[PDB]
Amino acid sequence: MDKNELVQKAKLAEQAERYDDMAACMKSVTEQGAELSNEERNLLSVAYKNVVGARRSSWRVVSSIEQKTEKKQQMAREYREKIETELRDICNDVLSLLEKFLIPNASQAESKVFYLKMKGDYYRYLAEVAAGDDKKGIVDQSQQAYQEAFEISKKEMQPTHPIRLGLALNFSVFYYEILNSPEKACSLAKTAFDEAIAELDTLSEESYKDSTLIMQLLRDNLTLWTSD
Amino acid sequence: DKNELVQKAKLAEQAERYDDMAACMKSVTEQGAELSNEERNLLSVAYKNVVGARRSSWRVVSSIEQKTEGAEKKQQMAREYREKIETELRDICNDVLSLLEKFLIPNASQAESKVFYLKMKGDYYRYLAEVAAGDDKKGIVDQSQQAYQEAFEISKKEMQPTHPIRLGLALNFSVFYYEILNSPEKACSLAKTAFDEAIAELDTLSEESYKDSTLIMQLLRDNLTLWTS
Amino acid sequence: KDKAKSC
Amino acid sequence: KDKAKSC
Repeated sequence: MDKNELVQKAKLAEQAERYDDMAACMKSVTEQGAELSNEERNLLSVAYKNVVGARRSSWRVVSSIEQKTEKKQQMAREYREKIETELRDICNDVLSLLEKFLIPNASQAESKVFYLKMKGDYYRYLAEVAAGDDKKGIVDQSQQAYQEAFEISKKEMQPTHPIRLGLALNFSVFYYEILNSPEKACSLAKTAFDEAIAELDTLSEESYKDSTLIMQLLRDNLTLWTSD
Repeated sequence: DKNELVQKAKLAEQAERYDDMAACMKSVTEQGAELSNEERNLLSVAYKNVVGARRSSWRVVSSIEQKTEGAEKKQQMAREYREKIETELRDICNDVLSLLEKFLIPNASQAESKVFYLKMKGDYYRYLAEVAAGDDKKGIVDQSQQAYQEAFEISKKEMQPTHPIRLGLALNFSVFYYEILNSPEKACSLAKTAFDEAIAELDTLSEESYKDSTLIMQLLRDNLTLWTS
Repeated sequence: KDKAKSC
Repeated sequence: KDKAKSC
């Protein structure tokens, strides 16, 4: 169909909580080669976040079972692998859209940071299930994506920008969960938070709720990565 | 093999991958052997989730299709999407109903199994009825009613009023009367009877089903008060 | 309507 | 440790 029709259909899918449909619609919109509007951009994000999120959730469940178990463990192992394949395909799907459309077509700094963040995210998800002579590359792919987004965001965006704050959140999570570097993870989270807090006046009546939420998520991870 | 598919179905459920779970239990059922209570419940839970999802989505989009009257292009999109969901919904239901006619119901040797699968037959025809419009609806509604009715008869005759399966049958039968047949009083009367009947004989409860029975009894009264307030 | 509870 | 929250 056409952009608007696909965008509305994707909105319907989301309402129906049918994120495969939503992701498929937004993928088709993206494949139309045109730079995505903020709305379309967010739809694509939300859709694949749910799609990958399911496999990620399932992966952890099965993974936690494969380890806590012979004939059973072999079955659980094969099932986990099955989920991983789904998980990876999804990630590679997103990452492909990012290399071919989103990142290149990103004209404004805002778009650039957003898609670079997304690239880091899904390489991070790949990293979550990476083991061996692929894990190292994957982890570095994510880091470099995050790092570039982080640089651009600091230079072109105010500390309270939802995209910048969201980047800090996920970048911090990457350092802790992927790189096993708590202090680095915490410092990044603490910095983004404190910087934003000191400048809550730059907020926008259309982004304040997004910014404030992300700030709460930042501190949450921070307290998590300290108490036990 | 049975055990392997059943174990895999337990894994699928843990991962909340109910399509996988339904597929495993479907394969188990297709092995032609009568299902154990465990296998029976796995099959039930799986498809309840599989169909439950499409039903939830259906209501959301349907509720949107109506809320966009006068908005031609919006309403047409919601309608078409709704239709798409319906097709999935029906396939799921017909899948289950087929398993019930070819394996579960016939292979049902005990009254308990008979009531359970007849209830299940009523349930999924009801789900078909939920999205039926036109010629097919009348037949569909009668399939459900007849499935329910036989199960209801058998359950009253072979099961104590506090049996989870009997109580659960009464619950869904009542819902059928209200939502499908638009017969509130009949729906309420069936629910109230099952409840009161179970209450008068709480001694027939079992140390392994009293929680299920008491919950269903609570769901019964809940529907009752809903259909009044 | 408000979908009633089923089992 | 538990899974951290993200966007």
